[PDB]
Parts: sequence; C-alpha cells; structure tokens
Amino acid sequence: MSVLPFLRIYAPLNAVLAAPGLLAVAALTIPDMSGRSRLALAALLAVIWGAYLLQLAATLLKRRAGVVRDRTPKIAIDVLAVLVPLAAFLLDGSPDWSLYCAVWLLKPLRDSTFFPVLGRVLANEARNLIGVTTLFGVVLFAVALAAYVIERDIQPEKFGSIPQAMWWAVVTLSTTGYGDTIPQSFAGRVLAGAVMMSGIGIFGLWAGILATGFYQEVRRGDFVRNWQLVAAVPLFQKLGPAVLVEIVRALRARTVPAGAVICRIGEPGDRMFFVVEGSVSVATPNPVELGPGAFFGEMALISGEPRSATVSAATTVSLLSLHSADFQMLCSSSPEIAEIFRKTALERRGAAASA
Amino acid sequence: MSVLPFLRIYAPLNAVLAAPGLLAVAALTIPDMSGRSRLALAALLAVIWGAYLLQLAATLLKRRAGVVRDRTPKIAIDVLAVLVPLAAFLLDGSPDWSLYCAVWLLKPLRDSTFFPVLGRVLANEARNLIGVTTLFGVVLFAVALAAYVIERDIQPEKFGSIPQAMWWAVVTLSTTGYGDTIPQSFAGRVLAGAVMMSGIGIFGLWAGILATGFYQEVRRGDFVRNWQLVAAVPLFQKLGPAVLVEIVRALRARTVPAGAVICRIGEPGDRMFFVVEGSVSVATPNPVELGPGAFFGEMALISGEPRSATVSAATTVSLLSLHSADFQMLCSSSPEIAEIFRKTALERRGAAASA
Amino acid sequence: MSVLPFLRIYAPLNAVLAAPGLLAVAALTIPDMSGRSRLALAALLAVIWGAYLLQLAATLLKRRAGVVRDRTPKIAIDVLAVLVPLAAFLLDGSPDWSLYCAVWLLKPLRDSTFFPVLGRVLANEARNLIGVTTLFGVVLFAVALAAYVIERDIQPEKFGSIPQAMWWAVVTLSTTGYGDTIPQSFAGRVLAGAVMMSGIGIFGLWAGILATGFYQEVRRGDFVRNWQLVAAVPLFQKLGPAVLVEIVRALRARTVPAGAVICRIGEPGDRMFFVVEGSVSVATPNPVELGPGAFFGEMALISGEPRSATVSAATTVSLLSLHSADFQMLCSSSPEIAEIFRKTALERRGAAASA
Amino acid sequence: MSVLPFLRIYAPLNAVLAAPGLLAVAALTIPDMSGRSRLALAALLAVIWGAYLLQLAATLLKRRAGVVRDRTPKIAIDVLAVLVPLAAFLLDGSPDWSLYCAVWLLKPLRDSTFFPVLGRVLANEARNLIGVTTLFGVVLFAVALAAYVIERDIQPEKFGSIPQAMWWAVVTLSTTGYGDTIPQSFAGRVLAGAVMMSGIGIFGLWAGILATGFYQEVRRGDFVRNWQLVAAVPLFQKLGPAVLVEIVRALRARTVPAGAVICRIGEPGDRMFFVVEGSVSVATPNPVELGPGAFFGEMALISGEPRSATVSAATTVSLLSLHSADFQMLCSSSPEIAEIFRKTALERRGAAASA
Ligand SMILES: [K+]
Ligand SMILES: [K+]
Repeated sequence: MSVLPFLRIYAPLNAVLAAPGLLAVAALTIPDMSGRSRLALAALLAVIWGAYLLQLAATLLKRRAGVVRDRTPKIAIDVLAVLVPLAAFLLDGSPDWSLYCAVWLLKPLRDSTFFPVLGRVLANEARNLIGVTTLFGVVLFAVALAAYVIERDIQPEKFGSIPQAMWWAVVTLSTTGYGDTIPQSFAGRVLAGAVMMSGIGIFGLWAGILATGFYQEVRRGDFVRNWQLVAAVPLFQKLGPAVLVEIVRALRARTVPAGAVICRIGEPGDRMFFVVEGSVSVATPNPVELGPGAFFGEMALISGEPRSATVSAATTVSLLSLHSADFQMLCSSSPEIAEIFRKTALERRGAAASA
Repeated sequence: MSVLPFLRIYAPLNAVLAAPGLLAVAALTIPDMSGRSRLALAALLAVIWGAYLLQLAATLLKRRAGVVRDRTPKIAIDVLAVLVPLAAFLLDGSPDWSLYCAVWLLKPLRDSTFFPVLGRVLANEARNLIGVTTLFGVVLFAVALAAYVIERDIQPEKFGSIPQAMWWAVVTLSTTGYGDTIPQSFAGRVLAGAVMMSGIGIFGLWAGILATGFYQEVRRGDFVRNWQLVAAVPLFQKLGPAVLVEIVRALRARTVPAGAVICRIGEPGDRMFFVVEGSVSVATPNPVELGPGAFFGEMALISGEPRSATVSAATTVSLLSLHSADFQMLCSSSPEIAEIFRKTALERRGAAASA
Repeated sequence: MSVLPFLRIYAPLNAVLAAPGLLAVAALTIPDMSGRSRLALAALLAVIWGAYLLQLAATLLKRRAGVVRDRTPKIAIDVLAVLVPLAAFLLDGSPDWSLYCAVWLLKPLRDSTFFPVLGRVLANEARNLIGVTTLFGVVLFAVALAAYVIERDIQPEKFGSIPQAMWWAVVTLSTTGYGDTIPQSFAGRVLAGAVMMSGIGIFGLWAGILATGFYQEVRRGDFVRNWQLVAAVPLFQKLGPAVLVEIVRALRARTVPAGAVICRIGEPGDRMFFVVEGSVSVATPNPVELGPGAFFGEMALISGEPRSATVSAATTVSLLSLHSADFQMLCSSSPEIAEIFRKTALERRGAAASA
Repeated sequence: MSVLPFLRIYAPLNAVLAAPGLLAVAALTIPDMSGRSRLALAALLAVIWGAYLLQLAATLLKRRAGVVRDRTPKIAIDVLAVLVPLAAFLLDGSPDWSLYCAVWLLKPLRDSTFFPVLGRVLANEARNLIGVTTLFGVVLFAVALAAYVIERDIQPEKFGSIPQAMWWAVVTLSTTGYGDTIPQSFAGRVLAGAVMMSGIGIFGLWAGILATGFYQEVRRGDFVRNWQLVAAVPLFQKLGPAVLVEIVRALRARTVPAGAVICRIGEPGDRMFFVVEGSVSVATPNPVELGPGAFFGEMALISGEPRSATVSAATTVSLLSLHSADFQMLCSSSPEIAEIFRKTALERRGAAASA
C-alpha cells in the first residue's frame, strides 16, 4: 500500500518467450489440422531457439562483470535451452520431438528472482515438513486400510484392494471429491466424519508452514535489501541504534522509470518518499528538481492535506517510501529531526515557487 | 469486539437498487412465462434508470463542495448507468438488451469504500503475485503435460491432447474435483500424490499474500482514520510521543445514530469510550448529558463491576471505544493521568445523581 | 502447551442430552421399522422433556443469586424447550411432531460459553464482511452471467438460464466441484482459470477475517479473565506497570479437580504454576501441602532438571501456569524477585522433606 | 532461511523399515498373483520382525543411561512390534494375518520427535475445539435436517431420511463435492448459499486454532532448546537481561556432520554462526580451525561482501546461526561488543593467512 513499483518488473524478453513459445505446442498435438500452420510455428520454436541461441553465445561471453560470480544456475538451462531440441530434431524423427517443450519451462525460473527466496527457507523447516509428511503418510494408510476392511465383498471391482482405497484416501482427505467410487454401507460411511476434519487440520498446519516463515523472509527481504539506501541519506548520523530496526520493516524501495508520475497534485496527501538516486519533476512554476538524497510530503503530512506538486519521474529514480504513522513515529521518535522538517515545512513552501 | 457500528453503514439507496434491480433480469430469461410480469419489471429497470437518472443530473451539479475533488471514479458509471441501457433499447430491439444488466454491477463499487482499500495494496505486492503466478504457470504445464505422456492411447477422446490435460490440471490442483475424466492406470494415478500437496501449499502461500498486508492496511486504516480524533481530547497534551502508536492500533472510531443505546445499565462493565462529537443520554435522576470531548466507564473498570447508566445516544455521536487492558495500559503507562480518573471515579459517583 | 484443563469442562447434563436425544429422531424417520422401538424412544424425548422440565421450574426459581443478572439468554430456550414439543404433540397428530427436535439444538448454545465470544466480534468487523459479501455478490453475477452468454444453444436444458449458471458459480468458486453440469466449448472453459484463483483469494481474505481478531479476543479472553488472580499473589506489589501486559498474554488459568495429578515426579521439568486457591498433594516424606497463593517448579527451572514431587490435586485448585522463558523473562525482568526464588530454591530443598 | 540442518535428521533405521515393510502388504492383497513373490516378501516382514526383534532385546536392556527416564512411550510398540504378528501367524491361519501391518505404523511415531510437540498443545486449547466441535455439530444437524424438509417426496431413495442428508451435509460443508446425490428444486438449492460460506469460516477458525499456538510452541521450541548454548559463549556475561529474549527467537541451532561444507568461498556473505562444540575447516593457507565457542562472518557482514573462507565441517559441529539484521541488532544493541567485532574484523584478516 506504500510503494510505487514500475519500470517493467517483468522486463527481460528471455523470460517472455516461453509464454508464446509453448503455446505453439498445441496445434501440433491435435488431429484434423491442416499442415499449413503445423510447421509455421515449428519455425517459431526455431526462432526462440535461434533467439536464445542468439542470446546464448553472448551469455557465454562471461567476461563482462567477471569479478566474483556464481553463474552455475543462470547458465544451467541455456545449455539445454538449445541442445535438447536439437538432438530431439534427429533421434525423434517423428513430430514428438516438440514434446521437449517442457525444457524451456525453467527459463522463467532462470531469471525468477523470488524463486531462490522460496528454496532458501525450505532448508530450515523441512524438519517439520517430513515429520508432517510422514504423519501425512501415517494418517493415510492408517485410514486407507479401514475401507479394505469392509467393501471387499460387494465392491470387489472398486474396493477389492488396498491402493484403490489409498486412491479414495487423499481424494477424500485433500479436500477434493472427485466422485467416482463412494461407499454404500453405514460404518464405512461413518469413517469420513473425521477425515475432512482431519485433513483440513493437517494442511491446516502444513501449508501454514510455508507462509509461516516465508513471510519472515519476505518481510526480511525488505530489510536486507534496504539496510542499503540508509547511509546515503545525509541526515541519518543521529538516528539511534535500535531506531532503525523498527523503521526498515516498513520502508520498501522500488524504482520508477523516466517520465512516469510519482505523486499527482490535488490528490489527498498520504505518503512521503526518500529520494536516493536520480531526479524528479516537481511541477511548480520553478521546478524544484531535487537530486539524489531528497524527500517530499511533509508539506502533505504535517498539515494533513492534498498534494503540493504533480511530482513526476524526470529520470529513473530508485525510490523509498513511507506512510504517515511511521513518519509520525519518527517525528515522535525524536524532537531533533522534526526541527528541520518544521523548517523544511516552511522552506519548501517558498522554495517550490522560487528556485 | 470493542466497537459500536450503527447508523446504516449500508446507507445510500444508490448502492441498494442494484440488488432488487438485477433480480428482475431472471424472469425475462425463462421460457413458459406469461407476458404480464415480463414487462412489469422492465419498468422497474426504467424506474432505477429514471431514479439514478433522477439522481444523475443532481450529481452532475458538482458545484456542491467544489474545492478540491477527484471524482473521475464516482461518475465513471453514472454516465454508463443510463446510456448503455438506452442505446441497448434500440440497437438490441430483441429482449437481449436487458443483458446490459451487468452494467450497474459497479454501482455498488461506485460507493464501495473498502474496495479502494483492496486495490491500494495490490500495487505493492504484485511483484510476488506474478512470480507466484508464473510459478503457478510453471507447475501447471510442468504437470499437465505428464498426462499426455500416458493416456493418449486408451483415452484419446478425453486425454488425447495437452489442454484437455491442462483442464484436469487446475481442476485437480485447485482443490476442486469436478469428476468427469479421471485416469485409469497406475503411474498416471501416482502423479496426483504431490498435486494437492502442492496446490494447497501454493495457495497455501498465494491467497496468504492477500490477507498478509491487507490486514496491515486495515489495521492501518484504523490508525490513519484515527490520528484524527486525538487532539480533540483536551487531556492529550501530556501523552508521550511513542505512547500513542501503541494505543491507536486498538482504538476504533464509529458513529452511533440518535436515539440508539450506547451501554445498558446492569450489564457487566467491559469497555469505556471517548466522546468527541455529539451528546448522550446518561440515564440518571439528573441526566449527565456530556457533550463533545467526554468519556465514561472508569466507574465500571476501576471497580470491575456492572454499568452505572443506561447511556443512550441522544444525538448522532462520533464515538471512540476502548476495552480495559489497553486502559489498564494507560493507567499503567502514567500515574499522571490516573489521578484525574481517580478523582473522576469519585466525582461522577455524585455528579451522576446531582447535576 | 502450558495449561492443565480438567474437571469436566463439558460438565452439565443439560448440554449433554441433546446429543443422545436427537439421535432418537432417526429410527422414526425410516421405513421398514417395527413399532416396538419406534415409541420406546419417544419416551426418551419425554424423559429429556421431563428432565429439562424437571430442571425447568427449578430454573424459574431465579431467586438464587438474584442480585444483578441478565438471563434473557439462558431462559430463552427453556421456555421453548418444553412447549414446542407439547403443542406439537397435539396439532401435529401425525408422527412429524418429532421434527421439532431442531428445537433443543440451542440447548448446547444455551450453556455454550465461547459462543458469545463469537458473536462479540462479528459486531465490529461486519463492515468488512458486507463489503466483501457484496463483493462476493459482485463477482458472482459478474461471472455467472458469462456462461449464459454461451451454452444456451447446445445446453438449454442445463445452461438455458441465469440462475442455473449462478448454480455452477459458487459450486465452482467455493472450491467444491459437485460434478453434474460442466461446459463443453473452449472459451466457456477458459473462464474458469481465474475462478478458483479468485475464490481462494476471496475466502483467502474473508474467512481470514474471522480468525483475524477472533484470536485477539481469545488472546484477550486469557487477559480479561486473568487480570483476576493477580493481586492474590502476595508478592506482586513490586511488579512494574508495563511488566504485567507482557506476562498475562501467556498466563492461562484453569482449574483441576480433587485427586488429580498436577506434575508427576521424575518427568522432565518444563513448567511452573501459581497456586491461588485450594490445596495440593506434594508427595514428599513430609507433604508440603501449600494453600492459596503458592507456586512450585523453580527447583525444576533454575537447575533445568526433572521433577522434585509428584504434586497432585488434593482439592479443586484454581491453577495458573507458566513455562520457563516467560519465567526467565521474569528473573531477567528484575533482580529483586530472583532473590527470593534463589532463597526458595534453597528453602524448598529442605522444606520438602522437613515440614 | 538461516540454518544448516544436516547429518541425517531422518537417521534411525527403526523409523525407516516401516516404509518398505508396509508396501510388501500390497501384492498379497491382489488376485492373479503367482505364489513366487507372494511369500518372498512374507520373509521381509519376518526380516523386519527379526530386525526389530533383533533390536528388541537390546532395547529391553535398559541398563544403558539408566538414571531417570520415562520410556513407557518408546517401548509401548516394541512389545506389540513382534507379538501381534506372531499370534496373528497362528490364530489367523488364513493370509489375513498380514493385515496386522497396521501395527508398525506407530514405529515412526515411536521415534517421531515433533509428535509430542503436537500433543502438548492440544491439551490447552481443546476447550475451544470442543466448543467449536459442538458448534460444528450444531450447524450440522441445524442444516442437515432442512433437506429432509423437502426432497422426501421425489427423492425418497436419496433424501428419504435424516442421515442421508447428514451425508450430503459435511460433503457439502467440508469443501468437498463428491457428486452423487444433489437437489433438484429451488429452495433446497438455495440453502447451499451459506454453507460453503459457513464451513470455510468454520474451518476458517478451527484449523486456524491448530497453527495458532502451534507456531508459538515451535517458535518456543527454538527457545527452550536454545536457552542452552548460551553460557557456553565466553562473551555473554555482559548481555542484558531483556536482551536475550529478543535474540533467541531467531537463533536456531542445528548440527552439521563431519566433512560437510559450512560456507563456501566467493558466494555472497549473508549470515554468521556461533560455534559451540566441534571443529571446522576454514580453508585458508593456514587453516584457522576454531574449536568450541567461536564464530565467523563479521568479516562478511560489516563490509557487506562475499565469503573469506570455504569453511567446511572438519567434525560433527553443533552450530548456531544468525543473519545480519539481528546481528546489526546486536552491534546496535551495544557499542561494548562491536569493539571486539571491530578488532576481530581486523585480527581475522591476518589471522586467516597466518596461524
Ligand atoms: K473440493
Ligand atoms: K465431484
């Protein structure tokens, strides 16, 4: 609610082309298709092939920024990006070679930031996952067997075995309800009463395990990435040691592209930012274009009012952001700093129209 | 648990009439219907048409309160509120013109406060949503394909393609279980074992993303709306800077209409309020009708007892509210203020029966 | 994890008999039943009828503890507990009179503490619920209509109307998958892709609303019920104002019945309690039976060891409880109090075997 | 995200063999199976029988570490581990004796740490569970009956009774959708509208109850297990009383086996550890193998850089771990301690290459 994320966060065309590229699979897969567009899209694979392949050798030129890097991951597919289709072209002379369109599916995961963020925490908590997972396996065959107890007589063809009941186990326990083979008798129907009650407690915990400290990591991700952009501010020599830990939980940084709007005039004032790199378009009669290491909105927070400038991104600005309360926290945290935001709440009233 | 929300929070008849209005759709949609009430309700559209249309021009008189306003949203439908049915009346000479009863469906969302509260936070966290959404797309075709591997031989008509398996993908992954086309073999049935385990982890995270900082916003909404109603209290010059940030998390403000009851006598005392605007009905032999900037319940909290007055809303009062602990926090937070709540715990014992 | 709840929390036989009582419904409901046990259980209604009716008049003697009470709730069913069956006996001369066995179903909710705890918070947050509920209604007909767009031609009999699609709406959106009427075409099948994605976000929020501050109330319930049992401890005159608010979040109180076990000897020491009312069975050669306002386990916490006594409930003790950390919080919170728990960690070593 | 869990957390072969052992069930359960491998796996039971039985008597030698122990749990199955199959071998002369392969299913739960962690908290909160559980039973028959109201006429064979509707109750309320017997009329179909809305609120709370303080316990489990490994550090005499309670929430301890890698050189520096027992492989020209009571990474945190050593586990090290922020918390928490981490940030620069 307090951040301006822009400048094509879904930027690189590498990540893009799997989306169109894989949809070209389908028409090959389907009878009653004229051969015209059958192969027209086979090129389009050869395009993205050629295109990543065009990208490829430039990537293998890893002499750019070659100081200290661990690029086993980013290359791990680029290799197979182009070979697996290729040998597929020959040894699978039949059209099925296209079925190696499962292969690009890591290309998003090549440049998927937020995926290593996933895998990072699985390696702390999987202790639980297993003890749950086993326990999921506990409750499975604990219960799956209890049907084999019963309907083997009148439902051999459906419940004449164990795994056929393990089939009906997780279909039942995992909230689903397919609806192919269901009991008939009383007691076998009784047993269901704890099942949903159970499984929704199980995943009641287990999927809960995921978000549990995942959010910590993401709520940590916004710190670790933002103990940066701290000392840049010329004013933060006087902030206290413990003061920051409160703050930076909320402060998210994002970039804005050139030309974009930052805050429009006349809209109600709700938030202030800290500029740390770039330049702005403070639309006043004399544009107060503030450079790296600036801020604005105290005019809008201390008074509780609409905006004093249609501020727009003159350049690609790496922005911070902060709503009122946690700025009221700051002005409450120290009378030292509210002095200059009191002064600046008078200076920028005339510095805006003047130079 | 600590708030008195009243005075028709679902107030305006603009938001209302879509509810009855759209149900008039149905009878047109149905064979074997006499033409009598077929058209009787077509008027009822023409009513709400005429009614919003009656409202309309008065809304286009935006010379009321015309100081600084951004009403592109609120008008955005009022325009189409009345035209879209109208041109529909002619060009769609057939009865299908009523099918533009999808159009009013934003009229609730016209005056739906709490909906911009939704959209505010989507523009901070959608970075995640996409990386999840892609990742949802990752796992989809990662898995959907694995059925095309198998049942193309004996289930052409069901699993003779890719998208037919992508159909069975999200039906399966999204907790559902339609129950039309299900595998037969072993290994194809094996693959399900991670699916529900997966998707309930996925939405285990993803829908979790929604409530995650949404609650922050709503838990923030109760601050931002309530850094107001602070300085009104004549006693809050001595409260500390950091003191407030703790408090206002809990303090919710709501309005009560005239005539309503606020706290009934004899019921156990559990909460105290801060009056800031309006007047009350403190039912005593001499009603101590306290105006803006008042409170009551310390008689009920410091002793731990039932109520001393059937306090009722003599007028439309904008109320605050506060349970004990966080008032015990306050009396614990400072011996300065408990003095006057000690005194007031004696004054109001006799001021209640006296004047 | 830190509480000993015992003494028949599901105590009163009033709440009990609905459970057996209502199961007597069934056999009446079923063809091919001999008349023998048909009516044998009709008495059993007449029993619980007579039994609550026996209870009844004693309840109408509300001259016990008649100081200040609001018993409109508790009586609200006892009235209808016995009349509704009665007039049902005559006017419904046919056996269907038993179908007023929906009536006792509030009798649990008569003495269901934890149910008013539910209703308390619905009256704060229903502002959201409605704006969601409407929004649920928004998305419903927003989408339900989109099927009427399509399959009216080849599925008149299933999708030849609006509500038949609203039927398939919430079946689909609410995670279910009945599996009666499903589309056939492409685009109508496309639309599902956001649905589960949506509804699991919707209830992703909405059911989240319930637990959201519900837990606050229950986490508050353990305070409000436990600002009691504070001043009873003779040692809590020196605890700081803010000190308590941290603590009492964790401290839950429960009662134990006479004869029961409290902590068994030899088991690892993990928790200590504060006795405030009753007496114990500290099994030592000289039983140190401590009365109201006592504690034990510092021998087990300061050393990090197993138990020094098979302490058992000599009487009905209202207990508190506290694990280590939050007691380590206390010994960390003040060197003042650890002195006497240092001394008591020597006194009780010999006071246990001595008198 | 901040822990290195290794050394076969799924270690003991006791817990293992149920997994293979129980899968041998299946082939016995299936017609059209040659008798060859029918019995080959019956030995494999006799193996694990013999194997646990081999383990058994060594376990009954509970003269190892026999100081104070409560091993009623761990033995509780080892008894039945071997008898229940045995008497099953004779009295169940028919092959069904194998159906006592439900019996080992506690053997994982024998050595399942994290399962007593489950049961610990159920004995605090089941007060709620019941009041919910009853309330689940409230809403069940509250609603299940409402179908018997209706479809008894035209659906005797499906809805000609109560429990047949209670069948359709929880199938419906518990998010499932089997899809066998569904209404036809209007009003009976209306009633569903609150059901999913309800049940997802119910489990909206109820399964929420599980994770609610479960996470407290697990977030407590990482304290209680880690008030240990505190005084071992020679430097923690000066840390404040309240200082620790913040810290140890985050500090998780895990063990690493000999030979494993701890932090690889060149990777970006993100975390530091506290060694408390064992030895390391700090790969430098002169390996600075630090023993119990050591740490490393301040070189990587104070500068914000990659790693200075491919530190690898020379021995089985019981490790702690700590990311930056909470170490920035520490260096912020006291200028006293940052002095020696300033000095050590110079000493280890040359102590690494020197001895
Ligand atoms: K389902
Ligand atoms: K189904």
